[PDB]
Amino acid sequence: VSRPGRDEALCWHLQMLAKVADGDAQSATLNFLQAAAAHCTNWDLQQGLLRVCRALLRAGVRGGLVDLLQVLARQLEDPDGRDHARLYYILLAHLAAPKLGVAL
Amino acid sequence: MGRVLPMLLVPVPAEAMGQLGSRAQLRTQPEALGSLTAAGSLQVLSLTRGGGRCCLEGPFWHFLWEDSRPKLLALGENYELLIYEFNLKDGRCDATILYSCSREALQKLIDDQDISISLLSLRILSFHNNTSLLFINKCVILHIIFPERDAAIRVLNCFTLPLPAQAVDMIIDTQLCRGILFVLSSLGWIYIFDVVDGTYVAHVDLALHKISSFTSLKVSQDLDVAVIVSSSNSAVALNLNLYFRQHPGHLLCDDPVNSAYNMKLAKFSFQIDRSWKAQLSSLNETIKNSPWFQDILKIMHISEPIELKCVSVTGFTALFTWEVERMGYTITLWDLETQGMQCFSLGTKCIPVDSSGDQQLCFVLTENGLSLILFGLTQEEFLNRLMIHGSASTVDTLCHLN
Amino acid sequence: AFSAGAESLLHQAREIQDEELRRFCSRVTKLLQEAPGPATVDALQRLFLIVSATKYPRRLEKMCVDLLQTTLCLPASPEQLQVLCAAILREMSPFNDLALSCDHTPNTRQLSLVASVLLAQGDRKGEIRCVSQRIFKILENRQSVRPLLPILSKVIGLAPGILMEDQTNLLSKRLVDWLRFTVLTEDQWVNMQAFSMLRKWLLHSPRERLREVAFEYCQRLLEQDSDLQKACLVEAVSVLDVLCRQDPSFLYRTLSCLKALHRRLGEDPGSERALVPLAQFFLNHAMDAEAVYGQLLRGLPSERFHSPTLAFEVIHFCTHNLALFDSHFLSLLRLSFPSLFKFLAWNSPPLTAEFVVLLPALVDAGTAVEMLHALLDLPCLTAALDLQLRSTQTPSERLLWDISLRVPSCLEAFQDPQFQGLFRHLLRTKASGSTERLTPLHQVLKPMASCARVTQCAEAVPVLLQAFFSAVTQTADGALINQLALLLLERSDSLYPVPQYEARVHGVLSSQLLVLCKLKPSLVVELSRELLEFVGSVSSIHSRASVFTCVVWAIGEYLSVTKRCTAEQINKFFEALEALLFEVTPCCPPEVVTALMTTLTKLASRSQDLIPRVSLFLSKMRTLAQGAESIRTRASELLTLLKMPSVAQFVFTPPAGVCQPRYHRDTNVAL
Amino acid sequence: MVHAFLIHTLRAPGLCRVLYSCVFGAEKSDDPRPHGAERDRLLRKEQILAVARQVESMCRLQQQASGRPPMPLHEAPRGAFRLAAENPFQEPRTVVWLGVLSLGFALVLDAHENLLLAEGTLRLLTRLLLDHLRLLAPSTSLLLRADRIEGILTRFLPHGQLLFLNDQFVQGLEKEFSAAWP
Repeated sequence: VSRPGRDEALCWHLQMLAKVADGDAQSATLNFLQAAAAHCTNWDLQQGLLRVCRALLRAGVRGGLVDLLQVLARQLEDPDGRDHARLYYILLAHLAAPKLGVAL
Repeated sequence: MGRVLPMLLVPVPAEAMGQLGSRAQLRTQPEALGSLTAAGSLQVLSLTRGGGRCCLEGPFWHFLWEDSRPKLLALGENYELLIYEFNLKDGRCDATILYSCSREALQKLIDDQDISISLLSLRILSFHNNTSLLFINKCVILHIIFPERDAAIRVLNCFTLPLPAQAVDMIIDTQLCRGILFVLSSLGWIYIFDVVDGTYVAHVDLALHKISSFTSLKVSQDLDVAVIVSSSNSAVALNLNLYFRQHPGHLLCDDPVNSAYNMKLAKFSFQIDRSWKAQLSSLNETIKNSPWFQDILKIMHISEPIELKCVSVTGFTALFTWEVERMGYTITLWDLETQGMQCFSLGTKCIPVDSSGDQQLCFVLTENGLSLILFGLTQEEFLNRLMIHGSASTVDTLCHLN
Repeated sequence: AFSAGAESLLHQAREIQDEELRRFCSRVTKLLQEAPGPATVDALQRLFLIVSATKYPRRLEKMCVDLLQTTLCLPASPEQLQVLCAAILREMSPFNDLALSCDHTPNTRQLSLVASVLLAQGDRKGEIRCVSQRIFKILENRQSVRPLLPILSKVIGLAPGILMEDQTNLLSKRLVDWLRFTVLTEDQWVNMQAFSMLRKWLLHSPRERLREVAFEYCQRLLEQDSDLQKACLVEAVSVLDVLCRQDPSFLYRTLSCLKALHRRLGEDPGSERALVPLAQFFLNHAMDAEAVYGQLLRGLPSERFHSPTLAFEVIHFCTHNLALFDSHFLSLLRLSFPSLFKFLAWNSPPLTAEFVVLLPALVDAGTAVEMLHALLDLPCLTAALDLQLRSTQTPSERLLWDISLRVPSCLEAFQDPQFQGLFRHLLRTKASGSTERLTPLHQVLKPMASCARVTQCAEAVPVLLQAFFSAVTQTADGALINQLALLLLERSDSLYPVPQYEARVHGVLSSQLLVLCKLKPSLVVELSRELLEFVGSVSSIHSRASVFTCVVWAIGEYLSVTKRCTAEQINKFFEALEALLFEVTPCCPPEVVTALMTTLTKLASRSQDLIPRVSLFLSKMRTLAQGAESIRTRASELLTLLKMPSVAQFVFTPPAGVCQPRYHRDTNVAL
Repeated sequence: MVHAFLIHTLRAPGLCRVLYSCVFGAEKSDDPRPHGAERDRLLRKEQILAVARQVESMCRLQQQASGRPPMPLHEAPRGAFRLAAENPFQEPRTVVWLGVLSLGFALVLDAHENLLLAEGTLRLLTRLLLDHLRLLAPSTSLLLRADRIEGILTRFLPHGQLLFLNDQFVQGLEKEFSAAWP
């Protein structure tokens, strides 16, 4: 998340981002992901990105993600990634903490 | 279609409502509900069973619970400020007095800052992390601090208002919103100062937005939208970024070689890499695509509310409180982005309880007790969302309680 | 040309050391005050090179600057040195230390040099007014005036009114007396300057005699000796149009002049460029929709599409007066778009950044269903025009074409009667009814579909497509929506195989069919048969590996229970999806598998029985799975999240406001 | 109008750096920062350099996609273009070119100037520069001898204005300039 997010290695960054994202450092991760949203044109990065969002889902972060997931769902390229984000945003916004681990 | 969604997550009999005051404020957690009686007694109805009442007697006319977004701090008639702690353990409405401040000590602390003004009036502004901001004499924004180990109240900052005494004594509201201390003068100006440094970081021309007597103004928690409610039951909300830019006069806040010169030639600025392959991307982008606080680091008229104090204002919504004896309480909700309003009329035995926290849904104390008023949520939809969130026990409880 | 010695000289001029610069300034001091001989020029040339080739400022020692200024003020200097110093002071500008003056040299040519020195400053110190006033005062005496007239013209170019009304009328009478021979003595010498800036003078700013002689001199530049004749016809027409603008009665006169010229201007090859100003004059004051405008829109581009400057003139006239377009003109420009596409085929680089503005300015109601195909067959248009050149040209002049690639197969196929009508539709001057698929002609033009010009035209189709859709995505109804959907479903894998062409038309068409579906959710519902056949075919995923994802996602999401829908349509679509998933599991990519899982599991949670079908088959597919990881994981969102029916019933059919960032914070306010 | 006359290099199918960039005027210029010299000079330089790059692109693309003797009066590549406001001009202008060998001379002319005259004049000027100066080997005669170019334009192209010179008037100007230098 140190880089602004204009690299060509984004398809390699998002994999670690998904494999590590949690509820410790929120705002920096959200800013980096927001910047990277514009640099996703192929389905692979558009699935690594929602892998990151799903990792946040599982972590349990609530606020602001109602906008990060929203912006990802509203401003991606492939329809499948956008629907993925819509489903995961709904899951985080409408579930209690345990039921998400039991019904997601 | 904005009638009600009037739920109730805890009951309270009218026996105590016949003893409580006309206005009240609730902690974010269910810690208390303290209300001000006209006799000067501070009644606290613990809505954390049965709910007995606690009484705090004195010449108190101003107080505010610890809004950590209950530790009640109040100032008497003699400008003596006190802090008393109420503990809601197992329903025992027991209170104790912890910290007291005398008028002589307050005048001494005011004078020690080389302020040759006698304390004539102290109005509160905030109470957070045991640190209180007070607009002393309506002119000196003295940021007190009541620290641990019974340390004396010493002003960690005291900046006189960078304004003449003509308008310094006409201040009304002292609102702290993430450090951008705003002091409203009744003549129609808001001198946004910074509590960190004291600078007149900006200034807002409420007059240029075109009545008078701005009673109170509400700041969004992101310093994004501000709505000022005058004494004439009129509220106007305009965007800080737009209201500072659209009237900026009042705001006091080969490859490279040509490209960096475009960064310093500032009469204009090229957009230079002038091929005939990257000049199509410009056309594609044009076809496809076709704040203020950064530097400082319609109208509501219900055709007369007594105290039109909006409970809280968010980025896209605004919730207000209005109470009338003739018909009851009228609760209003305004959508900042959608410009819609939902006003509901309630019974004549009900008063607001300012949830000094994060849940900005009008928690009105009704005859049966606690009542969280929402908009647009059907009982089936609400219970279904609870079930899609948890077990059926919660749905059963919320359906049975009414 | 380009010698390494020249590059070395430029690099030395750019990177001359500061101490070396001071030494050179001292040499200039000791060499200019001395007897200035050939050493003077041999040093001034190097000074000019070292000052000119440096973008960043070079404020050298003052003494050199005052020496240059005084030399300009020193009349004994020769013409060469005076000109070089004038260049020195007209390139080093703008400086706030303008020690120069506007009345420092009596010589008229030196006065021109001083003006060139002064005008290159700017209005930072009120300079232009001072230079204009000084020039007027210096011209107030007897003048000559011919040498200094260009300074006047440039001043009015940069300053439109500072020439006072008295001074303006003085200039007017001077020019009128200076009008008078023709191209086809001192008097004619000033006549040349009078003609050389007439249009700018009229735009920025005896009179009976003016109408007698000089007013007709505009056409006398042409009417009243071959290349200059062409260069002067355009000036004459432009001056006539300027007279129309400044005088409404002159519009009819210029129109009559153009009508009289139409005897030859419409029949003289090599003179076609003079009609573009005539077309502009007709638009601002409409020409013959059949003959004149007809040739301008569709006649010229089918015969002279190989002139890269004529095409710029035509399309720039088209995009510079689109604001003042009329209904009949709109219909005309909307009629001949396949022919206007010839220029984009042949002269794309200077005309595409111009079609991007033009295309949303001729959109009609039903032409889109054919206009998409016209855009689709553009590289083949270029190839067909190339064959047209190869088979009609005398070998003597043939340099104005391309006959330098694989001829024989395509030329033989030109005379092959199998393709005598389709080419007459691709190369058409009009489109009044849709034609057949260009697959046969695509197989014909394999050898040439990789030309340089065809590859040029192939890169201007995506952006034009985006412009056209963005002009129609906001201007569409039901019939248009369905027609466009069918158009894309057809043209998915029916394109001319020009390299890196289908990979862009695919992207635009698919990602904008998405836009149509989001404009109207019922597209999948009304399109049961075509989409069902498409998904049921493996070949669709085996040849359209990046559009199949879109249709399967749309079908999976837009089978919404919440008046033309029927409960059995979900089952029929599920049958198609089940067959496709069984058969499938450029072939289907790791995206089609996940989208297929998503569509199946999210389409079987709207059917009561199909949940057990999922538990039997989609659970089986998960277990076998238990871009492959995404395929395995995706289905959970409507297997585990659709096992429970109450929550799953509503999420997959959400309301209209889950997108805007504040529409739900009150929906958890019911406790 | 003519904003500028150019001589710049043209690459073959190394940045295109103008060998001779004569700007025939100025532009109105106000920033709150006091009116400087770095800013105005850098602006009036980068504009011309951008025009040079655009003409290089046009010429190269014309060369590949013409087929006309790939790699002579009417046999040299020719064309026209239009610029973009704020990238980097204020008033938009047409650009006219005519490239010979590897010396593409350009003209930045206002939309109220004759195109055919611009092309004819640029042709005559580039003939005059190829012959009078004769840099078809000693290219240093174009940078260290910029005074010859200065003389030629100052004679034929007075103050950013094009003239309808004919045989008699070209004879007059030939009588004017021919002996002024050895």
